[PDB]
Amino acid sequence: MFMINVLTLIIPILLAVAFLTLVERKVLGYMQFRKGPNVVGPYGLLQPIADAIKLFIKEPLRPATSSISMFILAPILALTLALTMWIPLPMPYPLINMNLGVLFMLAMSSLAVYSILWSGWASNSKYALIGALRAVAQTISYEVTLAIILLSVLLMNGSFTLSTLIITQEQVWLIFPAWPLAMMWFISTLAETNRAPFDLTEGESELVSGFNVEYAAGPFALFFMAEYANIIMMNIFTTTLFLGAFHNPYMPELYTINFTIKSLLLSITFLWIRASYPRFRYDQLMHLLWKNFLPLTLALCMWHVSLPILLSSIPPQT
Amino acid sequence: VSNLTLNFGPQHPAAHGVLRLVMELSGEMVRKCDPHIGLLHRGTEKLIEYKTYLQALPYFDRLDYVSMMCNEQAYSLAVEKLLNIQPPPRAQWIRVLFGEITRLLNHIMAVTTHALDIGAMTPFFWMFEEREKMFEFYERVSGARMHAAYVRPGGVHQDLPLGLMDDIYEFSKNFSLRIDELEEMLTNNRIWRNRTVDIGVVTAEDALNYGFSGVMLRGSGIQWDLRKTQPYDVYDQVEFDVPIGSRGDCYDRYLCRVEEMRQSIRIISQCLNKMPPGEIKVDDAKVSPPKRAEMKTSMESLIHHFKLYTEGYQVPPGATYTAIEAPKGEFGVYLVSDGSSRPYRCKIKAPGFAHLAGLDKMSKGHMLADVVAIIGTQDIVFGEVDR
Amino acid sequence: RGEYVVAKLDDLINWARRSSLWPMTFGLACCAVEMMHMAAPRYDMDRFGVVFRASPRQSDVMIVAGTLTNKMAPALRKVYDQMPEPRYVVSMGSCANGGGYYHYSYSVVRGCDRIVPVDIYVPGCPPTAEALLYGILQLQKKIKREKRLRIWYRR
Amino acid sequence: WFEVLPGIAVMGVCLFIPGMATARIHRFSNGGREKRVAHYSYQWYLMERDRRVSGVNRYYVSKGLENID
Amino acid sequence: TYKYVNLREPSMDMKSVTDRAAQTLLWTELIRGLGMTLSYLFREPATINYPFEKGPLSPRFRGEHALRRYPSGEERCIACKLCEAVCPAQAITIEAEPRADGSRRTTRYDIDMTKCIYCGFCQEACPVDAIVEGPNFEFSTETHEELLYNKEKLLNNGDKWEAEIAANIQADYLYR
Amino acid sequence: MELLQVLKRGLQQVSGHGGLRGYLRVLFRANDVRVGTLVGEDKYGNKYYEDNKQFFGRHRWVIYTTEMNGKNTFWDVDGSMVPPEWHRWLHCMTDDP
Amino acid sequence: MNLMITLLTNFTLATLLVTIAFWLPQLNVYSEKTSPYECGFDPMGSARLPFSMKFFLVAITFLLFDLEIALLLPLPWASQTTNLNTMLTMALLLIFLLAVSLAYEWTQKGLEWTE
Amino acid sequence: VAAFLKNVWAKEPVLVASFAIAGLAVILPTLSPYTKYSLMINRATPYNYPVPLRDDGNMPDVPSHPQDPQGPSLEWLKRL
Ligand SMILES: CCCCCCCCCCCCCCCCCC(=O)OC[C@H](COP(=O)(O)OCCN)OC(=O)CCCCCCCCCCCCCCCCC
Ligand SMILES: CCCCCCCCCCCCCCCCCC(=O)OC[C@H](COP(=O)(O)OCCN)OC(=O)CCCCCCCCCCCCCCCCC
Ligand code: SF4
Ligand code: SF4
Ligand code: SF4
Repeated sequence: MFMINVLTLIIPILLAVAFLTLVERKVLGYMQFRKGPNVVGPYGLLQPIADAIKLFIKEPLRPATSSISMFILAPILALTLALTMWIPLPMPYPLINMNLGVLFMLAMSSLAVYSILWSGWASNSKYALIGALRAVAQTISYEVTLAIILLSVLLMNGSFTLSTLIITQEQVWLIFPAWPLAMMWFISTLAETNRAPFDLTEGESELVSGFNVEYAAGPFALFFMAEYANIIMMNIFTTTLFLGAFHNPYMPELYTINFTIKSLLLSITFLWIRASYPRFRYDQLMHLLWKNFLPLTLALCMWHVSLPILLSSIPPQT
Repeated sequence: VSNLTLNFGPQHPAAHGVLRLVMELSGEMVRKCDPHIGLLHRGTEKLIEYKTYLQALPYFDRLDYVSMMCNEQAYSLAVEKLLNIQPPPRAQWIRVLFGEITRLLNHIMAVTTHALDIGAMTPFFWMFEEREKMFEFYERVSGARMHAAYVRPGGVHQDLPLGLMDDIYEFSKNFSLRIDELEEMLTNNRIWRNRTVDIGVVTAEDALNYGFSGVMLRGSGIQWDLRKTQPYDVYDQVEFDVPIGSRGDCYDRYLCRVEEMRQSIRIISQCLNKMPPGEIKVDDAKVSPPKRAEMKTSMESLIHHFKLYTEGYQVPPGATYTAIEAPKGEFGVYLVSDGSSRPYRCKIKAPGFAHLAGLDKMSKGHMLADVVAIIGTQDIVFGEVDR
Repeated sequence: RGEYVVAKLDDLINWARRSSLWPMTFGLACCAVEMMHMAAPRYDMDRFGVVFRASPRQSDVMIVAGTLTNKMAPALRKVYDQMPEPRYVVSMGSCANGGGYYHYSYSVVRGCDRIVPVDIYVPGCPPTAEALLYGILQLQKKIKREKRLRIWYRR
Repeated sequence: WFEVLPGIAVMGVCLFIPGMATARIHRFSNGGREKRVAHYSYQWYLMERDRRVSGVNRYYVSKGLENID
Repeated sequence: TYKYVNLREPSMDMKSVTDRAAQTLLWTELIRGLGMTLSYLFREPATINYPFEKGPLSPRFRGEHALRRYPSGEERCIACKLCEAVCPAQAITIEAEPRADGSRRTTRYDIDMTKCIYCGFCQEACPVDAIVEGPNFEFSTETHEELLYNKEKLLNNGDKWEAEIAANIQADYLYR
Repeated sequence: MELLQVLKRGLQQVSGHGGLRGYLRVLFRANDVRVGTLVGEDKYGNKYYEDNKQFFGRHRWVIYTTEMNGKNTFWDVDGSMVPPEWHRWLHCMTDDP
Repeated sequence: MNLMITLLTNFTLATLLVTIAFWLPQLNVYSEKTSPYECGFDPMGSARLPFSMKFFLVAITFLLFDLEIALLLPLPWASQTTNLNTMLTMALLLIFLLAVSLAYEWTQKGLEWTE
Repeated sequence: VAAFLKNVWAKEPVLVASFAIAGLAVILPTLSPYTKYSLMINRATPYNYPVPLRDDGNMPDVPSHPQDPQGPSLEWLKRL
């Protein structure tokens, strides 16, 4: 019964990754004024299976790793984190209801970078090293800021439960009480994934994803997996945190529907932002975070420490 | 010790041509860059010496492939100039028309691919659709897609198919709308701007010593043009105005390319209004072949045909340097003719071969991630640079 | 009888593996622009599943377009030489397919055969994007008849 | 133009399945009604009290007012 | 004349800088302008299914090298060597032995489609219009062998379609 | 209000074109499913369709069918399946079939 | 225990998928091995490295700013007590102190990133 | 002052607005009328069982029966 629950959670996020990649290719296609894949199956529904079994079957391809340990560690870690992140996300019901919750997601999201340190470490290519160190740097710098945001927007919940969030949302979406901090936290969600503008790239550039996206073949179908699945997550955790629907018990699938729709549309907006804008150069990015985001986050935060005591509504910890 | 030596990369997804590069740098900053050019070098100038003028012309097509009818115009103007001929007026007008059309091509490419390199996957797509419409024009005109000559000495041959200028008009109608759509796609984008603002500036006199000729001099002070100052054909007459910029900032150069696209629309328009119905080729039978109706049934037309193909017209000896305005800047060929059929020694001038030599100074003040934009910003094709 | 399983699975790994086949674009010279017009919206590649992505390690097959000079050639064979073992080479353009408009002078290599083995020769100068596309499709139809596994079954 | 919306629909089924799954599996495996939430020790204590007074060892059957009769 | 850009006075006066703090801060131009001009998505994309549909072309288009012959086919080629003489890639070969009838045709007429740049010069130079660039682009041979054409392959190419080429030539001969 | 016209366009084309199985047939055959447009002078096995002129560039379209040269089968569709004259009129070369 | 079963599964499927992804490519129909791989000469990608203080300092400030962040993390529990005065005083005081660290480092030569 | 703030708000609006949110966030908790309400609320929620005391020999107040009003009354929260 319980392993049934686990399987029903984790298999559909993988299928969700495949057909997500489909929707990505299409939305970018028409956004670019051209039809996406039609010629694999009808309408493009066989495209993932192509990508899937082929991209699995192309042979391992290079080089001496120098560490047999890490090379087969990092993918397992990246997946395992990407799969367990989905546990607390509320849904009508969490599948594990944790008192703390959201800071558990915050915590594992903080662990997610060892796959980049180790992945980029075992290349034996001294350039992919440097690239990896840098990607760790930007991911980590946006692990600073984001944490403070959750530590603010949550302060209108009154507890970490991640369930009571759906209780706060009943009257008004949390986007209204703070829009700006929600804006900064959206862009923050673009950060770690390194969607455009924040992505690094091919041609001439730091090429972190040059060997990172190149190397490890099938295990690149893994890093591929954890990256897209992690995307769908951060979209969902946005949908839960900064907005949400009314939960009518006796009919949970109603809230499940509405939740699903808004989340999917949000991810759609990721893929079309990536279409939309150019990339920042690296330093302008890092100290764009240090220049402006983090100070204004501090301001809004202290204003949310002082605010609820002003208006005399401070939230009811259960 | 410190520093480094890094290298190029084989392609970005749109890459036109490959360079290597060696940049001695400091921590995420480039102190010295030394581009290795000559990677793709096909040895044209040695080939041209072995082939007659009519034969060597596709070389002048495809040495710089993006802008094409322009290079055609350069070599043709060279042979005409040295050969004491004038093309009939309608030839000059058609040549102007497709000249500025081609300029619209090379500019829209340079801008869009400059975006795709930097980010911004989409504008490449939106605009290269219209570019496909442009080649849809060429295919009617010359009977092939891209490299088809459709330019000779002593004027163009095979005038437009009946009903072409309608299509030309129709594209030129709303191209303005679409390029403005690009201007909303960019230009006040905090990303693209804030990536390229002060990167790779140039002092005017410095640009003169380094010999930059093109959107470089345009966008940085030093108001100059060959189109205005040394009109090489009826392109003199039509009215239009060139842009400039005062920041020398590499952003000015962008906007100058844009405004040159718009002005190109003006020139195309007025050209469509002014077109005389004179004729195509010159009337001198020994410079350019006769049409088949005269070829057959008439003796001298046949002879001049046969020999003008086998041996080709003979060009009197002389040394010429012609220069035109090509969308990458001043382009020119230096012809050296023994009195003969074949040429002898002709060295083209690639604007990219000059502009590229400037990365040493231009890139001295910005780290490599924007050395990308430093290379891409000045319109350059490594097929033209090498030669 | 398992040979039915053999042929079916052949059409599976083959069916997919050909259905995607996203290559790398080597793009030396003016054939590269025409290739980009195959990537433009009108002639668009994506419909057929071919994806545009650049890296020799991710590369399914390689398109040699443009003129191949002596100076570039070794680098070309290296790019060939770190690649997924199943691989295919499509020679685009009159130049790379046997020397094209040069075929002479010195710096240019004559054909890309002299460097790496080649599968689909598509002539044209440049080959019209439609023609290049027809070349890729014909490469797919070379992938159909591979029948690679049942000879590993040695019957 | 419609090419993407079937794929989006499939994403909708694909993200929408675990919600109905876990919800119906509470409403089945856990008895007619939802699973209790034990976050605070008090609520757990009440749970195991229900457990002991069920005679079924399960907090599903809640007994009822008439169980005292 | 010179019409220059970016030389302007940014107003540090009020009501400009209002919208400057709004502009830097709230991303309105970025959001509205860009996101919306992509939300321009809905226009029907331009894509064509190549097996089942084909893009536009022109009667002067240059395909592959079909030889032509007269009505009551004479092998319209006279052997006169011109098409070989003007070939800018030099790739052609002609060797002509007078045949039984005393008229002259070619023994070996060859092309390297590899070397061939698809000029159109050999289409202009032929006095009798023996060789014409075909309409059809039909290609993608599997071997470097197969791209070299005998006189024979060029003939059979000419027989495969003529009234095609007859329609093109009959259309455009007024231009040439 | 307006969408009923749209679903009547799709419903119409799928209804009249190919029948019950015909929509699946033409659909997997060519992922482009178009309203039945005129006739197009069948000639060999391959059937032609010329649109009402609704739009350019995708003006006209074809199904290659099967058995050409007593060789291959369907699913092998490619160029050169068109005979010469249909190659001319299908490419916009000439506006007269 | 329940979430520990979820961790046992989620670690399996990771392991299983990895294993499949190693088998099948070297379980493939024909695997062929020739090419030399030159670790060899220092300038292939980059050369050597003179690791620079900037990135490391970013790791550092990531530490100090973490510490202040987690020290701030329990606040949502503390925002409700019977002493509000002290609460506001030392919460605004604490994260104000974070912003003082940042303001200092932003005044000195630190960051500035072009060097 | 006026020119200084106009210029720092011309250049760096994020930083000015940040100091504004900061300062206003500092002062406003002192002035606003609603402050005491929050405190009295927070004190009105018992976490811990109220424990009786020996009644006889005491000053009468906070009376036995929970309805007898003499104790504290949060009714002001009942309607607010
Ligand atoms: C060479 C490497 C070998 C190892 C490789 C490992 C790969 C995967 C690493 C990443 C995964 C880390 C997972 C950590 C899980 C942490 C769980 C947790 O903290 O849950 C919080 C929850 C709090 O419960 P609460 O809501 O307060 O109360 C319930 C009602 N009263 O708590 C509970 O409900 C109680 C749960 C207790 C269950 C036991 C937890 C054991 C954790 C062992 C971790 C081992 C791996 C360490 C990480 C290695 C990282 C590389
Ligand atoms: C009355 C009581 C008190 C009330 C107080 C209320 C005060 C409110 C005042 C305003 C509040 C904050 C508004 C939002 C601020 C967010 C941070 C910010 O201002 O960023 C701007 C910054 C500027 O960039 P730049 O000029 O380079 O840097 C200046 C450095 N000297 O950076 C940028 O502009 C670049 C960032 C680009 C990011 C990539 C593009 C993103 C595109 C999508 C964004 C929108 C997403 C919306 C959310 C989706 C759904 C969740
Ligand atoms: S074949 Fe022609 S178009 Fe292609 S690279 Fe060579 S010259 Fe350029
Ligand atoms: S088109 Fe080909 S055969 Fe004809 S002249 Fe040019 S290279 Fe020679
Ligand atoms: S020019 Fe014509 S007739 Fe003369 S040899 Fe060539 S194909 Fe034959």
